[PDB]
Amino acid sequence: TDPRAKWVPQDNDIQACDYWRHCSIDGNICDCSGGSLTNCPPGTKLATASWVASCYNPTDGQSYLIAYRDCCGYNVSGRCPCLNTEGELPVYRPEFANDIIWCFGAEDDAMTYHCTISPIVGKAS
Amino acid sequence: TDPRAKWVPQDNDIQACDYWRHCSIDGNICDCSGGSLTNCPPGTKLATASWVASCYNPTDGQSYLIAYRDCCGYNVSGRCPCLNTEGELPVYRPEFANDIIWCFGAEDDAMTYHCTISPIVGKAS
Amino acid sequence: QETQGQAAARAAAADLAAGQDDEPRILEAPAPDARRVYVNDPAHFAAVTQQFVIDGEAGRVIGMIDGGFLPNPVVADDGSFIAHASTVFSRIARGERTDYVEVFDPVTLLPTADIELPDAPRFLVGTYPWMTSLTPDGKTLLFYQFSPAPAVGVVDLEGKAFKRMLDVPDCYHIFPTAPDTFFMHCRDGSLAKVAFGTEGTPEITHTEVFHPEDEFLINHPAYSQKAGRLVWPTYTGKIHQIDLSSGDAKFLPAVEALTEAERADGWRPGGWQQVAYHRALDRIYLLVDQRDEWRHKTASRFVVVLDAKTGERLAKFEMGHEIDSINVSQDEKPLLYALSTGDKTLYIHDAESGEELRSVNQLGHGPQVITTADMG
Amino acid sequence: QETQGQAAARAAAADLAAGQDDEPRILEAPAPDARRVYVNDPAHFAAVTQQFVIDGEAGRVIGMIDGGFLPNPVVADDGSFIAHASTVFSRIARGERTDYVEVFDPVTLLPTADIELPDAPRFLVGTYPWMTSLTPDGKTLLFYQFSPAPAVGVVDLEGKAFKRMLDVPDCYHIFPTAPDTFFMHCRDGSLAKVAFGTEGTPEITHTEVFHPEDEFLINHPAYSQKAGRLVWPTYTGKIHQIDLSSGDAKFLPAVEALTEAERADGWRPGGWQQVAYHRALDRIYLLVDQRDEWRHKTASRFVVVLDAKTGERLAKFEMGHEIDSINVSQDEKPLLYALSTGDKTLYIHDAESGEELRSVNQLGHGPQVITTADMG
Amino acid sequence: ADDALAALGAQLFVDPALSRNATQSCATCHDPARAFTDPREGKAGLAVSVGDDGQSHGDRNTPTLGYAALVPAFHRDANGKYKGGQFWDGRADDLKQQAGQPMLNPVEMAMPDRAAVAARLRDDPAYRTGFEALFGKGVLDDPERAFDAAAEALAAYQATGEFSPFDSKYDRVMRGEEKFTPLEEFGYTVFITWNCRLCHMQRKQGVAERETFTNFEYHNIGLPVNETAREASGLGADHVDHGLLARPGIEDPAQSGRFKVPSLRNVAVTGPYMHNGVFTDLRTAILFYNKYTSRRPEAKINPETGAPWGEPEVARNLSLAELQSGLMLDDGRVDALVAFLETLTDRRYEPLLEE
Amino acid sequence: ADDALAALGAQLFVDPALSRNATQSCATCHDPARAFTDPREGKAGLAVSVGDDGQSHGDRNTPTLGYAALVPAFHRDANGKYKGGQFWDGRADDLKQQAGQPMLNPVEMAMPDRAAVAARLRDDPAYRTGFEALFGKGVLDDPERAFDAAAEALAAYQATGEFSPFDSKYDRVMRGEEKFTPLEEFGYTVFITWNCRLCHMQRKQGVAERETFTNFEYHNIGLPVNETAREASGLGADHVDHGLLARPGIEDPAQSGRFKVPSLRNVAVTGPYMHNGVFTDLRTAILFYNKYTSRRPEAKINPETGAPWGEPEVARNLSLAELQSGLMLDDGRVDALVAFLETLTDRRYEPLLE
Ligand code: HEC
Ligand code: HEC
Ligand code: HEC
Ligand code: HEC
Ligand SMILES: [Ca+2]
Ligand SMILES: [Ca+2]
Ligand code: NA
Ligand code: NA
Repeated sequence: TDPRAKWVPQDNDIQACDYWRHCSIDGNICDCSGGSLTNCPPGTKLATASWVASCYNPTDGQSYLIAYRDCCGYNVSGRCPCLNTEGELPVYRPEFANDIIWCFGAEDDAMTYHCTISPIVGKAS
Repeated sequence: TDPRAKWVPQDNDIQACDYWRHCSIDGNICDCSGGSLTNCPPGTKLATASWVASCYNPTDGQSYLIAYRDCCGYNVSGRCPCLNTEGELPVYRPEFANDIIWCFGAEDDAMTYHCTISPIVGKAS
Repeated sequence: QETQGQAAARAAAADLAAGQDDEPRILEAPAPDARRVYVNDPAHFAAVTQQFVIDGEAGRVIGMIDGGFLPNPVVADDGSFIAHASTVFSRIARGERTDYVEVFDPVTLLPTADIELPDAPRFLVGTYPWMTSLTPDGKTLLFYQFSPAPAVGVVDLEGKAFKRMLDVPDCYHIFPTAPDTFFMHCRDGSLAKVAFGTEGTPEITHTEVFHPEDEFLINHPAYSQKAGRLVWPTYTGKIHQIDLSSGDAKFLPAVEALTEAERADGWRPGGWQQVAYHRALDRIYLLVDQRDEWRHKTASRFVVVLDAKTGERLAKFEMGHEIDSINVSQDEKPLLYALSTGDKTLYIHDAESGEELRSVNQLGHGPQVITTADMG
Repeated sequence: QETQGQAAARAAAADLAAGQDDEPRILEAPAPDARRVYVNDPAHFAAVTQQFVIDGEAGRVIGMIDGGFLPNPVVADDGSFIAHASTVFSRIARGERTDYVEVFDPVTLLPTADIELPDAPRFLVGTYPWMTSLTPDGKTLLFYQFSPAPAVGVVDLEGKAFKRMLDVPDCYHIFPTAPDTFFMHCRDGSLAKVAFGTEGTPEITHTEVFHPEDEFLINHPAYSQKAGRLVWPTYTGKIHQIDLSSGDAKFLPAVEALTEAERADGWRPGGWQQVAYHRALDRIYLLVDQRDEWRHKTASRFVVVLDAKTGERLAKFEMGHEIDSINVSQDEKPLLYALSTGDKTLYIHDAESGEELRSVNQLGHGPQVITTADMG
Repeated sequence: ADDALAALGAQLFVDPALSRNATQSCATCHDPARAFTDPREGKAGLAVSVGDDGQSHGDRNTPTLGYAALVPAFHRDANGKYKGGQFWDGRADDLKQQAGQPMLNPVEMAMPDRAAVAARLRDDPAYRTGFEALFGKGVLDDPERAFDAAAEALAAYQATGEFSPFDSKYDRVMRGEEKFTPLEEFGYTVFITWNCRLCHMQRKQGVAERETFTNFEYHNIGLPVNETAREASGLGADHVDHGLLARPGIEDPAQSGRFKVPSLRNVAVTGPYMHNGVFTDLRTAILFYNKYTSRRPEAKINPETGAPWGEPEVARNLSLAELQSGLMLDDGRVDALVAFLETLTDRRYEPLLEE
Repeated sequence: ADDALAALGAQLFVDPALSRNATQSCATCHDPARAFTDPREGKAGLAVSVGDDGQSHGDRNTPTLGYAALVPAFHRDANGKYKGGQFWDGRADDLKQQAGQPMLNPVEMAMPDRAAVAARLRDDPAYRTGFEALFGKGVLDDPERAFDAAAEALAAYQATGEFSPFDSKYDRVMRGEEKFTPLEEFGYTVFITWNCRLCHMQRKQGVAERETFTNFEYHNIGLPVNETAREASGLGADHVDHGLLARPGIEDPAQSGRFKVPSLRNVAVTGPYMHNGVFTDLRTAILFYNKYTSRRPEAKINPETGAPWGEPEVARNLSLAELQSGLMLDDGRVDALVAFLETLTDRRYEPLLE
């Protein structure tokens, strides 16, 4: 609850903002509006653009690359809102920036933000 | 603070939901978004249509007809929300019904709800 | 005791440890069932709004649907589609108005029809379910127009086109009984039966007057289309029941949801969707609380359950929250849905014991309207 | 001690008593002055949004402006007009996208221009003030495009027309210095000068790199167009100052907003609009707090104030609330504005003493951006 | 002196000696038995009035004098709105400036000049006594003084409680002495929630002490020419009644076709309606407003004729903002409004309400 | 037998006795010194390879054998997408089914039939010893058994660690043994966040144990004809390479013009690029992708020619959803990607990088 304190990851609840994969998420957890950890809700469109962070998993002690992808074409879900910024860099380093609506490549040119998914796409380094 | 208690009118603060003229208001007090008690905020459109209520004035002991008028063409203000229903009748008695968006006659065919004004149009009978 | 977020965290960890792959994709909502529940959020007159599709058994959001200014949701009882009549503007809340109907596939939630309504004919009002209504065959959508005069718009869902406007007398609400017939409630205290065609003045016949001018019938009656039962409370919790199953109005004996003592002590119905009806059980559910007579739109903390035939009270539930709207699932061992506009939360109760089972929070800005399908 | 609502009740009561008549009408906002303050609500990525026009001296909302998806506000320094670049879709958040610029009269708040931007060229992002920018003359609006590549759009406000897109290098933000010239900040760590004419490729010049790769410059620098002062803080509170007044970039001595001891104690800037610059006083204001290095977007409870020329701390204010954004009025005896996203409230402070004078609450869902005109 | 001035006016009011052929007094056209309006059938029915010569018709309907004393003197308000005065076009500043005009108008009382009026007053010993007692000796010897004094006397008479008794059912209801029927109460609620209140109530907001159901403003509601009246008046097929623009001094072309909002008091018994007496029935006057709002084919049709209402005599400066309300009056609300306006009948004219 | 079998295949791989005129072996075209690709210049440069007859050229680029043993057997997955196999068009099920084809191909090794292959194998006393010990006595007297056995040995040889050592800088960096340079790390970041990873990563999500930077899928990326290569192939101007549709049993029209996603391992040393070797430079291959995203006029131009890329050879079934990403790669990002792909070079070919 102390907003300024060093963020502490857990691996026990994906709908909470301290879940380890959400280390640089911005928006809403898709699992809270009909998606899942790594899937979009019905009626939305999955973007191909992504932003990246290395998120430490407290369970196995390993650091993974989480490629955050947006689900687009819907108004913001308003469920499970989170903002974390582990390793997050300013806009001029866009690959690591998370104020950007990463809806690029979404079907039907969908560009409105609904929610973000948190898939692992590799090991850090 | 008791939502179910008999509504208690006052004549000392127009931004409060218990202000006497707000006895059958539904929506937002216009004074709180750049209007006044009887005027619309800049950019909005004044409806000519109205809903009426007899509201008791605790200053003078008179009951006045308040012809509520909507200010229209803007998204809801979100400031000073209130809902009171003194004398409010169901929709089939529309001159007393307050769920209706009473934006009819507004300039530019404006029909969205922004806020409501509370002008006196006569004495109650 | 394990939450959905915990179960998913467990599953995700197992997948990662097992090296299990899966393709990020667009999920389908689970097949429509009896325990699906829709919650609409008119968002206190915001220019845009949201519908929440919920699995009531799990208490999980399974989907959402966007809408514009005060849309009217409908749900096909057979679970084959959902639809709404909705309103948008070219510059958020200003500029050119477009009224339209969308039909949605119930599992993909993709629009399968977008039917424009000419001359912006929708009634803009705090959301009343029976201001827009499907015919029993689900082929026609009927919407109310208030301005310039009471009228009913006919939309052909099958052919995906607007048909016509119907001139009606000074009457309100639309309770369909047949592919070509609906009833309305009139200012004069009668019901109006409207039998319509593709062209020509519809056959309009009034029932006899069934209530005095000083009994006030709430804007949210419960109507069971499959039963032909209109359950209409007054401000005092007196309940009018009209049997429409024959094609014509049959007035049932009035029942009192509250005892004489309770009424003497200030018990009145109150909220938004104050009344529910379970078809198979023939039961009436009513939101009631101790209140002043002109606080008829405030939340209530109690539901009374009563037999429709006898008027005998079967239960009085202490809800434990500020409840504005109720509805029930239409299956055996039904759920009692209890929506709190203030809490932005759907509370899910066992309708037999009244016990709170689970809850679904964060449901928009001011959710008010609960809809279920009667698939029984 | 008398509130505005109370004072308004007395005036209304006295009008009624005296039999004073008054026509219900549309009010004009009072003339733009140094103490008018705009608060934008990106509403946590909602498809529609609101701007609040506030009299900072009275602590009163004097008007509103609706916007679509993540609009960029701009306010003309001379008070002659306001404008935003905005984004709407044909079905709330789905369908055909329309990007557009609106110019508004600042007393009637009426749109005086509605200029469509072809091919949906807006950069959709958490609102940064300098992603959309007016030229000092106010006749040209410049907006940033990120997709498919960094580019800058030229909008003629005088002729009410989109002109063209400018190809630029891998650079970000738009700081205009002349009717035909603006600066950007590039990935390589240089500033780019971009000189554009009636037609053709722009003349693009780069400065020398002024910061290393491991030094991160925030998304919300303060820029005084009238001073040509670009004040850019890093994650550690190191402050870059670039003088653009001669039309070319000259780098001022770098300054530290925090001492070495504070930095070792974990003192770091954090928030949204973390920095403000007062032109007349040549003074820098920065949102700071004790925090982990990757909690750079959280609210701060402290503001430090320092001399731009020397870097001596002039004050440290304990703000008393969770503050996300700051800005100042550009007049003498300035107000310090402190907007809390969480509280949806603008706290209005005396900039000399840091004392809270008044507050304006209920400002949308997630207000983040404070704008004021430099009229002096 | 206050009682006496009015008493002199009372005498002049019923005195036909103020017309050329002495057939005509104020009371001929402003008949106290018909709420000070003209019951006589002419070439255009009761739409317009026949003057002293037995032949000349006016081009405008004879309005009631009841409650006219409540209208302010003609002026322009800060909002740029003209208000007050007398006549449908407000060409007279007040009651006093008005009174002399019918006396000299050749289509009405037809006295050749002020001297001719003074000569008639001089012939009557009662006037010599009454005038001189109020205005000084030799008053009737000076044509200007005598004409002015006569106007003043008549103005003072129209300001007595006789003309404005405030004893209608509406008035008794507002005093708490009795109640409206459900229909009348519904009529009143409609009147004050629909567009009517924007023009037919004294004030924009608050409560009027002496409500007379007009804001004294000028509006073009888009009425057609009354053809048989326009024919009877002889003004010509190319003649256009410009309303307020016809007042000397008003040059603003935006004022063309605007007329003074009449007080609705006694409306139920002062048919036919509007400035040219175009509508026989009160229901029809109400139905006229539906042309701006209703989409039904019947809304375009004058029920008294079966033909379209007609092209506006002045098809510019229409008060469309007020008239285009978006809401249609159904028959039930027209019924209610009729019943409400009937409560605006003064007590003495209640017996007329039957016919 | 696993070691002995691979040893036998190692013998066969460099033996020109398996070509009609004994002028070439597998190693002639799949040169161990050039990451198992062809260094020889022909009528169309390095784009296509010359066969045993000294005149015939193929219509397709000779791909690396490095890491091909990690490709799954050809199949259609539950998503309806074809995966795996060997050859740019996936016409061979696996490495075994693949090996015998270059032997009997008239434009390659050009042996008349399986009987001709067995006869040459029988001429070698060390093949009689090696084969008979693994497959039994008289295996070489049977044309079908010998040919199948030679295919098995060659496939087994290709499956040894020598063809798939996983000792690239990328591999060392993922083992925490060293770090990327800034440019290299930027390139990796761009690779995994841009559209590249939708096709050039084994998995959709999670971590692959033996990453080869290909999902084994089949995609039409809308490449033009390689004019000189097609000319050299002798197949004719009328000819259209339909990729996977060419595979016997593939009838689905949606498969026309699609090819197997190549592994990007050793890509920096295995130019020219694509199925027809149309692009000589690695940077060009990367820049080709900008043609679908960039609005800049330079993106329409092949920098190797100064002329428009050319119309696709097959103008349908383009992977537009994947390719039209909405983001253009600037020169800085192209540089980074080049730097990253260079880290997929096996240790022994790092000297080739210069
Ligand atoms: C020939 C019938 C006739 C006679 C006689 C007559 N009038 Fe009139 N009166 C009218 C007509 C017609 C109008 C409206 C004319 C117009 O608006 O131009 C009118 C208008 C008025 C008005 C203005 C009322 C309003 O609401 O605008 C007053 C006051 C008035 N008359 C009083 C008198 C007095 C006093 C006399 C006697 C000196 C008199 N009239 C003689 C027919 C007559
Ligand atoms: C735009 C202002 C305006 C509005 C709104 C308006 N009126 Fe009028 N009304 C007038 C004017 C002006 C006249 C005189 C028209 C004329 O003759 O030129 C008039 C005339 C009348 C008359 C005839 C009275 C007479 O003595 O001839 C009746 C009855 C009437 N109005 C009733 C109504 C009712 C009922 C409504 C509500 C449906 C209404 N009006 C709405 C301005 C208005
Ligand atoms: C004349 C030069 C040449 C010779 C000799 C040759 N190949 Fe090839 N190889 C090619 C060409 C060209 C292709 C691509 C053909 C195609 O895709 O249609 C290829 C494709 C392959 C592939 C598929 C790899 C992939 O990723 O699709 C394998 C495995 C292979 N060869 C192994 C061998 C073996 C083992 C031999 C010895 C029996 C051999 N080759 C002989 C030129 C040659
Ligand atoms: C649509 C899936 C897809 C996407 C997205 C994609 N590729 Fe490819 N790539 C392919 C296919 C298929 C081929 C082989 C094309 C052919 O020869 O027909 C290929 C060929 C290549 C080659 C030539 C390798 C060789 O041996 O010939 C390189 C290098 C390459 N891609 C790199 C990239 C980079 C870098 C990106 C990101 C900018 C990328 N690709 C995006 C599928 C894809
Ligand atoms: Ca009349
Ligand atoms: Ca190659
Ligand atoms: Na006539
Ligand atoms: Na070539």
